[PDB]
Amino acid sequence: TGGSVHSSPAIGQDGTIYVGSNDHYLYAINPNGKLKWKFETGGSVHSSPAIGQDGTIYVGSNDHYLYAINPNGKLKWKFE
Amino acid sequence: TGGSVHSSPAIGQDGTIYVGSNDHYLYAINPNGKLKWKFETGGSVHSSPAIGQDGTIYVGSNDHYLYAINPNGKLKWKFE
Amino acid sequence: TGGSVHSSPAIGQDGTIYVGSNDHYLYAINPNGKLKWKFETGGSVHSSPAIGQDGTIYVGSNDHYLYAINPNGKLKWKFE
Amino acid sequence: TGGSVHSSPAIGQDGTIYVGSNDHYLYAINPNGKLKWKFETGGSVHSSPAIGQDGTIYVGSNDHYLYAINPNGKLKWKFE
Ligand SMILES: [Cu+2]
Ligand SMILES: [Cu+2]
Ligand SMILES: [Cu+2]
Ligand SMILES: [Cu+2]
Ligand SMILES: [Cu+2]
Ligand SMILES: [Cu+2]
Ligand SMILES: [Cu+2]
Ligand SMILES: [Cu+2]
Repeated sequence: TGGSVHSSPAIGQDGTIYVGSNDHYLYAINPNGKLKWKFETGGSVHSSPAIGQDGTIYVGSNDHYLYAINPNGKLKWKFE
Repeated sequence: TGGSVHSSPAIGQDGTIYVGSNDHYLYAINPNGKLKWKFETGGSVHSSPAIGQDGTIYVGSNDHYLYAINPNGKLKWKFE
Repeated sequence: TGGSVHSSPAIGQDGTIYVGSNDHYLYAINPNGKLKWKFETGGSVHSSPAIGQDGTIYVGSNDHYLYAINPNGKLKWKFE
Repeated sequence: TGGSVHSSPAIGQDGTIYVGSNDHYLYAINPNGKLKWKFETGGSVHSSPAIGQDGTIYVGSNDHYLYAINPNGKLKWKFE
């Protein structure tokens, strides 16, 4: 990514790999190694993502928020 | 939250999202993004919560304790 | 414990909670909050434990080793 | 390993234990404590590995990449 990957990856049901980066983004990578999407938070994503029953991806950020991202990379909500 | 979310979220059986914050609290957030409760420890919650078979939430804190929280946010025990 | 709990807990099949501490120990805590045992490594246990199919607990340490502990707290092996 | 093990281990279906090290390698250790292989990245492996449905091991590195390693230790891809 653009910075250290301290975050630990999570794997979705279709094999998508989600991981944060110190570059501030949450990455969704296809199992073939090509980017599916990236979502920008306001600070390093050290937190490791979790996947809910409906596929929502949750991850914290050093920007103080817990993010809930939809599987298509669009923000569901953020909690401060 | 009030500080960086380094902690990695855990998801309960009803979809509740639990995560620590450097603001010293463990947060329980409803799947709609509204706060269910927060529990205050005495230091940053870098540790990532785990959920036991009965729903108890366990998480460490920089205050030296491992906390066991009930699903309703009331302390079960803390271990130093 | 004796220092910050940065490690993230793991839960065994009988509900035992395993977590590292910056005090250098891996802790096994009974679901009632009483200590089952502690195992001493040579440096902070920031790593979060994993539990194998036979119940062995694996965790890293800042002492450079990956530890394999038996469920009774006796060392199985360490790898440097 | 050659440096602190901050990474948290993952366990494969055959019991292999995967963990990163600040020495820059991802380690695959057999359940008997003998090395199965190690894979070198370009910086500390603080990230904790995840295992996909086909056994691929994914882990981040402070070198900015998310790595996808095959179960035999050969690189599948890396994503920057
Ligand atoms: Cu860098
Ligand atoms: Cu930044
Ligand atoms: Cu801040
Ligand atoms: Cu503080
Ligand atoms: Cu202290
Ligand atoms: Cu020390
Ligand atoms: Cu060292
Ligand atoms: Cu280095």
